[PDB]
Amino acid sequence: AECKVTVDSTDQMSFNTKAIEIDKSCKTFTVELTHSGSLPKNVMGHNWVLSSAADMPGIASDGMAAGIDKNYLKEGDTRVIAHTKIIGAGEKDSVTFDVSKLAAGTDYAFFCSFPGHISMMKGTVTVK
Ligand SMILES: [Cu+2]
Repeated sequence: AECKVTVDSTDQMSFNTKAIEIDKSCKTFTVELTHSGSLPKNVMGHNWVLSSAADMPGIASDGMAAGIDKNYLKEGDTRVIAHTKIIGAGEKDSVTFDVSKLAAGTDYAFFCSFPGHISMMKGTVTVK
């Protein structure tokens, strides 16, 4: 529970947290994403994507065009540090990543890249 967090995403297009803090001693960290509700992934699907705050607009605009089978992220996009797949209600997915990819000086963010969700579904990730 030091190096893992669970974030829920809902039928009301929200994540249940706005800020995730990763302790510096973790070597790898896991984010587990759940989706309470009843709506299918092509109506209200959600993923969790991590990048520098500066790259977030570019990933989201390109991802919307990639389609649901590419999890609304451009294939092999080098700006994405880590991501889950798009999940619908009653499903779940995790992603584990190397904490030393998060370097000193830069500001990081998480968001959902499903079309239209980023206005409400985003926040900050800080290593502490
Ligand atoms: Cu979403």
